[PDB]
Parts: sequence; C-alpha cells; structure tokens
Amino acid sequence: VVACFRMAPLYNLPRHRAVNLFLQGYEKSWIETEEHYFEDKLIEDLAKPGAEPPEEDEGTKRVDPLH
Amino acid sequence: DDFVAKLQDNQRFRYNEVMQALNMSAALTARKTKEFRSPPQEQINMLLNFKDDKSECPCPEEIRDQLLDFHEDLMTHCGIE
Repeated sequence: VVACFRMAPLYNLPRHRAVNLFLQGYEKSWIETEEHYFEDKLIEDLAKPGAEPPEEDEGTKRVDPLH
Repeated sequence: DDFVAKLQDNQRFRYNEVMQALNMSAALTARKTKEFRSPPQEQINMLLNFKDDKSECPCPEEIRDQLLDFHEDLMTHCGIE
C-alpha cells in the first residue's frame, strides 16, 4: 500500500522524464500497431515492364525491376 | 510537451477526486488507485489505450481528441493518408 504510494505517479515526475516515457509508450502503442497494406500494389508495380517497346531500346527484352 | 502537461494536470485532478471519495468502502479504493500505484511506464501504457473503441483508459475525450488529431496529421505527413 504505502510502498506503492511512495513511488510517485507521473504527475510528480519532471516533465522531461514523462515526455520520454510518453514517447516510448506512443511508439509501441500507436506507431508499431499502425498497419497499412501495400505489398500487392508494390509487387504489381515492380513487375510491370515499363514502356519497354515505347522507349527505343533496340535490344533484347530487358528484365523487370522485380526480376 | 503540452500533451503530457495536460495529461499530468488531469491526472492530478483525478487523483484529488479519488482521495476525496473514501467514505463508503475501501474495496473500490484499491482498484481506483491501482493506476496511481502502477509503475510510470505502465501508467502511460494503460492510459494511452484510447485507440479504437476499447476505451478502458481514464483519459477524457477532450485530451483524447488532441492525440487523435495529431496522429492523423502525422500519418498524413508520413504519406499514409
């Protein structure tokens, strides 16, 4: 009880310490948990032969960026 | 800076209201003050849980809105708009 009240809640802590702890907590709780899906679109874009006949290569079929 | 300052002020207000409500019984007192007795890292970890609609954290809506707006602005700046 008193051994738990003796340690200060973060309102007694200096603001810089609480800011650092909030930065870590924000990171793990929000930035790490943030999820966006891009893999299918990225692979589809990387597998496209980009205007290879349009630009004058005059050579063999050059491999795509994914290849 | 200002987010943590407002958070600390509101935690002081909540702690005062918790201290001034100890007449009926002390059974609810322990679960009320578990937040203030938790380690400082765990306090922020459980108090930043207002993402999604779980809303177990005691953070009030006006403070929640500030972080929710700043996070959207940060995602827009990062290009995940």
